[PDB]
Amino acid sequence: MNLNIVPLFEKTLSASDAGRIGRLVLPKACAEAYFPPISQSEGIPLKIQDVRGREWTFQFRYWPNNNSRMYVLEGVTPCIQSMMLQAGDTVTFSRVDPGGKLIMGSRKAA
DNA sequence: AGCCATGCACCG
DNA sequence: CGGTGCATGGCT
Repeated sequence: MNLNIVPLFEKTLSASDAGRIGRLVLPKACAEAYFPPISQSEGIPLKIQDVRGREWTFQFRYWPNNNSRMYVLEGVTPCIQSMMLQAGDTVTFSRVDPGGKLIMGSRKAA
């Protein structure tokens, strides 16, 4: 089977996602559908490569939130400013199949 | 019902 | 006392 880019989901950056804290909140449904299942709040390192070949390492983890969870990527600040993104800009998460290799890209708000 | 943007306590 | 880890509240 030939390689194919398959889009997974996107996140429109909030002020919190794009600012000094360096944590991006992932939509819960998307994180649970498409990223690796994680059982422990601490999470796992997650490697995601962009079209310019840069491989970014995030920590994919969650926060307990009432009896539920919020999922986040920690360590996103180098990625966000290397791409000149701000609040309102969009990050796209995709996969290369077969393989399931995670990739990403972004676009500026209209 | 409960996501998710952001507030905020407290631990080191 | 700055950041981590979670709480709180706007919103649908």
